[PDB]
Amino acid sequence: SNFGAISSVLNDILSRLDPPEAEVQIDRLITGRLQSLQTYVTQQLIRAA
Amino acid sequence: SAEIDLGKGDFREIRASEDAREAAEALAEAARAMKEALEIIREIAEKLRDSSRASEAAKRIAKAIRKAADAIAEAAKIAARAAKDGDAARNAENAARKAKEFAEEQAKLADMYAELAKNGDKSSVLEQLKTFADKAFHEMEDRFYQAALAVFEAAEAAAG
Amino acid sequence: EVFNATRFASVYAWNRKRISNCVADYSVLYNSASFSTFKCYGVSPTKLNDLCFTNVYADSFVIRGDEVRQIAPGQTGKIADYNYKLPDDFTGCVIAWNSNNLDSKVGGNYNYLYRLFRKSNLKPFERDISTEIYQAGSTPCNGVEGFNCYFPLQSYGFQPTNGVGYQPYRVVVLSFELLHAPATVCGPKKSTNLVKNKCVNFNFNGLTGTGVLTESNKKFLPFQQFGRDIADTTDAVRDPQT
Amino acid sequence: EVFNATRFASVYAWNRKRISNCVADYSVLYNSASFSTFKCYGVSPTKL
Amino acid sequence: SNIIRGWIFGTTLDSKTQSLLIVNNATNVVIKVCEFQFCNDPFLGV
Amino acid sequence: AYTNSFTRGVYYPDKVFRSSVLH
Amino acid sequence: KNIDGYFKIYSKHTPINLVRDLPQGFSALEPLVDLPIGINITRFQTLL
Ligand SMILES: *[C@@H]1O[C@H](CO)[C@@H](O)[C@H](O)[C@H]1NC(C)=O
Repeated sequence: SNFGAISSVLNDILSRLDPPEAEVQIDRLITGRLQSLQTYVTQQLIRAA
Repeated sequence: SAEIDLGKGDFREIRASEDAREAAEALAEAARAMKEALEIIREIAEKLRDSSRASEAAKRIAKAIRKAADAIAEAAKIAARAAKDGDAARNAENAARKAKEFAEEQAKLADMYAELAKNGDKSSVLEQLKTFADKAFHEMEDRFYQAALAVFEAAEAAAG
Repeated sequence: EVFNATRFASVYAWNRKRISNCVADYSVLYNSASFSTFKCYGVSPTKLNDLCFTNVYADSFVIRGDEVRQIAPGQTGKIADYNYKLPDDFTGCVIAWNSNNLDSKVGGNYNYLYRLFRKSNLKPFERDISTEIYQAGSTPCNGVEGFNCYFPLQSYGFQPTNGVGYQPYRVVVLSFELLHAPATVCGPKKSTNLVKNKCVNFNFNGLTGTGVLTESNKKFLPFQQFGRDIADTTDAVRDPQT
Repeated sequence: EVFNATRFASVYAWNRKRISNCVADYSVLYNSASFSTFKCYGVSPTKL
Repeated sequence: SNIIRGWIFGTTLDSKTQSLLIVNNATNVVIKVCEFQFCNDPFLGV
Repeated sequence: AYTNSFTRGVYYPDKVFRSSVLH
Repeated sequence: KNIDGYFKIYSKHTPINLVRDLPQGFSALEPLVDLPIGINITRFQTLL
């Protein structure tokens, strides 16, 4: 997923754009993954329980 | 020593004696008249919203058009009255002629849209009041900068 | 060629010159201050040298001062409405610089035409070149250019001493087609090198990253560029030489 | 009171009559050319 | 017999608007987009 | 003359290879 | 088909084993050219 960001290939972001522009872009992406990861963990942790 | 931004946004502050001003006071009118006449025209073409106000609109423009027309017609003759330069004088007249022609040909055509604008049947007339206005807007200003130029070009004639 | 170039067209019609086989750097550019405003969207300048290239396209035309801002994504305005529409994605660079020592004829540069009327505010990159009277309003306007209807296109008449708000600019716009296919216009490198079985960062034109590279036991389609993992990561690539 | 009424004053002595809340129903006015002008300003003939 | 060997596309098709068509020879594809003025009904040789 | 186009028409979405994976 | 000013074409070649039918089989379709031509397409015909 791309979470609004222009590509899930964060390297493209690390490659195409400039870091000042990247921060805003990379910020959107990391949010969603970080959002997803914890969702998986809670999913795990209850399932573990 | 004049605070004037000629057509197409060019600002010119003369450095001469009075007779340039007494040749460019009409320019200090016409250029004053020019944008002010046009400053509504840029407004009307996109603010037009009401059926009857088109009659007021197309009457206002043609009315406001000719306030430029006479001034731009006479912006040059007062400029070419002190004509040490035939080029500036002729260019004063040519620019005065053509632009005022543009300011006194289209002005009656502006009345032509004021014809149906009286009723202002909101079907398509407000659409067509929009149409020529920009066509008017673009055409007038360009003729008027070169108008606003040749007049000071004529004011530059007896500028020293 | 097209920059130190001779003669440029209108805005409603232009010259998409597809370019191939090139090794473009664009660092010959973005250092020549002779570029007035240089704002880029998909890529940032000084970075468009690395791997992002498959048959880009160019765009040359001319316009006066203020009009440059209108050319960005969105940016609604007459030239962007009936004359030149820019899509909302992957837009690359936009070169603007002054066209005044080649333009602005004495009595006016009368030869730059913008579509004054057109239904259907332009679709992306649409070229409506035909000049038929607008047929505006419930009316016959049939070769007559008469009431409520007149020539769809108008000039500007820039003067050699014209105003800066309308001093005319020569504007270049570059589209960028990304990663779909064999690349064509790369940035200087080559590394002349290729090694297997070793952790090495890689730039096989289609991605960056680090891994271990083996001659793969899987068959591809000839036209076909390269695979991808279910993880949406690069399963494998075809070395453009090997 | 202004159309079906009987008597009117002069023109300079135009009698003011403000009508507050009720239904106007200009349709009986619209579907009637009893007038000379029916001319409208700012708002068109029947759209009001 | 390669009896069908080309296409047509466009909006007005007779130079009133930009048009598109393609022709397939025996061995080498041939295409163009132009200001076409079509025949009202296509055919080809032998 | 009208026939029933049963299932023909599926065409490659793009030029990115994938392997034995549903998508 | 045309999207965003392009044009795309696809191909395939399986044998023919019918006279008055259409094969009820399936094979994939593969890209040919991503034709980048700025035209509107609404009418189209073939060439025999
Ligand atoms: C291919 O088509 C072109 C255009 O009609 C023609 O000039 C050429 O002779 C053809 N070649 C073959 C081998 O059919």
